[PDB]
Amino acid sequence: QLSEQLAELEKRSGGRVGVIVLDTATGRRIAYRGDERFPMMSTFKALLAAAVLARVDAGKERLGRRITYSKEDLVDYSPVTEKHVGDGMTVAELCEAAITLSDNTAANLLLEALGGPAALTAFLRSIGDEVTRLDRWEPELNEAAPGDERDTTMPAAMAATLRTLLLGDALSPASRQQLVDWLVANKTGGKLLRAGLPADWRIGDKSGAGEHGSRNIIAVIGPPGRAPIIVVIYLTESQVDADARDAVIAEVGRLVVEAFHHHH
Repeated sequence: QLSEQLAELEKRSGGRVGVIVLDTATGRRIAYRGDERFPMMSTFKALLAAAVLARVDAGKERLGRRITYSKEDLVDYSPVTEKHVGDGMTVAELCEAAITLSDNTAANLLLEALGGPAALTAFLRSIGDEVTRLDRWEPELNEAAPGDERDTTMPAAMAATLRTLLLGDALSPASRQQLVDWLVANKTGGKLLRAGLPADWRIGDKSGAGEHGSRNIIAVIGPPGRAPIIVVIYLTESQVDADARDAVIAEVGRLVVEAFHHHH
């Protein structure tokens, strides 16, 4: 059955696997290690953009505000921000770069505007997420040390938080649509879930990678004629190489989505 398939993939990986598939209309789920902690890595950028939009909703932030910065602020993996030292970038451009190209300096600039990792965590508490925590900046938050609860979530919490943000009322309708639009425009990690879906299925997603053999993805998927589903998949402490880790996430995603929809 499914749990046996996942345990076998987990043992082939040498690591820990966590998954939630959640029906946003019914709350029905497939869960595997749903109550354990895993590192968020770049999937936190989805929550960061949500927090920014919530500040916009409240009149405390402006998507057109231009932020300036220097070459000395750039960290690893900053493909967009490294091009705009001279002219700056708007909050919206930074949100877009952070989600769609996983730009790390863009995430750090938005985190700074919010007030830091503690301010993002306080936002998540404010919307009912008691578990998820951000402690560090990019790229240190990708360390994924075993047993380290910094910068982690639980799959069940991430999925429920995404349900609240994308289909609840924590954000205005306009901010909700903007957040979906950025996730739909994501350009990295397409091997992990998008490659496996029919072309008429809608998907917004954000992937992450880290040390200690870690890889993950979060997604909102709209099947035709169906309520959207939230998929969150984690792998950490894995012992296989980067390509095998991608393949593990992809096969988990194939199995769990099929199992969820073949609920007959």
